[PDB]
Amino acid sequence: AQNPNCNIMIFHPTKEEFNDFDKYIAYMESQGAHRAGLAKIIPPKEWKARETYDNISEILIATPLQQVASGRAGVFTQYHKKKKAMTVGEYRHLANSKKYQTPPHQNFEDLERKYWKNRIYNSPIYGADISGSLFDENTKQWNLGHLGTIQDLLEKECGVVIEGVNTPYLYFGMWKTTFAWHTEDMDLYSINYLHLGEPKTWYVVPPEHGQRLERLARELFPGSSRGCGAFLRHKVALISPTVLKENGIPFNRITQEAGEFMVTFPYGYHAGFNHGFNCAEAINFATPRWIDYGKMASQCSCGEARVTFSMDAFVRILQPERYDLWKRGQD
Ligand SMILES: O=C(O)CNC(=O)C(=O)O
Ligand SMILES: [Mg+2]
Ligand code: NI
Ligand SMILES: [Zn+2]
Repeated sequence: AQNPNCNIMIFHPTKEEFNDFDKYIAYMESQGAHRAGLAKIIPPKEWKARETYDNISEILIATPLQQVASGRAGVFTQYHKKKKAMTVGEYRHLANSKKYQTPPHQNFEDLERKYWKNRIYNSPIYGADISGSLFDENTKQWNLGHLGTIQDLLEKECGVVIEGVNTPYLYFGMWKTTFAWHTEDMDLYSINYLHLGEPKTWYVVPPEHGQRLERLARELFPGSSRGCGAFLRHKVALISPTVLKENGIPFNRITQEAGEFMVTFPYGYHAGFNHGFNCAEAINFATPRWIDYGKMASQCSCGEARVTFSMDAFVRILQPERYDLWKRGQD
């Protein structure tokens, strides 16, 4: 078995290998990359997402989200308070202000220490989940707006034609902006490209050990656990690396820098934070190996998790028994 310790692997494809996306994901899995739950892909040196980022300040963040924490430093939840719209130029300026800017630090490890120590005492603002793309239409390789769709994958694998569409999302981050512990909708893959700015630190649990994280979470967030059998679908809970280590939960960490791709694999729980002002683009995708994960994916029926139009068909075809109760949660 390849990569039996479930280490995060880093790949350096050549320009020739960067042509066929599906084939390169399949190659990474042949080398056991999926066991970690997360892989890094450094693009060939000849590749570019677009010519420059000089012209992005007029993108609108219609609903910036202030991420307010409750709990203790290593075990907290966050809720998102809606703020007034602002442009990417206005957001960048806010991120760089004395109130919100990254503090002086030695290195990524020092900054990671400061994050886990101090996150709860601040409420950074996140421009998350903005439909759109920063890939130039002429970028032919690893263009996240031109991938094969999850609906066409399900159709190719299972023969059923379904409604729905699959498009990317932009995330504009600042120091301490945080993504809570989660897997993707229907335990899909995700791919994330860091277009510009400061780094993003990731934590990940190997898919084979996901249930260990869930059990810990039920112990640490006992009210939430009673409220919903899949409350991590709410995407609000954080647990620090120190707390994971104290409870024997297997995990790994890695920092993504501008120009790098990250791939999360089916049922790979992940969480993390941004180091300063940045812009990432991400999208869900599928492969034939996903289908079995989609059939077994947990679902939130309590009404909190509330997701996209396109998840309907996935639940309806892959999880017909669950569909009724889940749709009651959606309405
Ligand atoms: O970048 C973020 O805030 C969150 N991204 C992801 O969870 C992902 O790409 O799967
Ligand atoms: Mg603009
Ligand atoms: Ni994710
Ligand atoms: Zn729920």
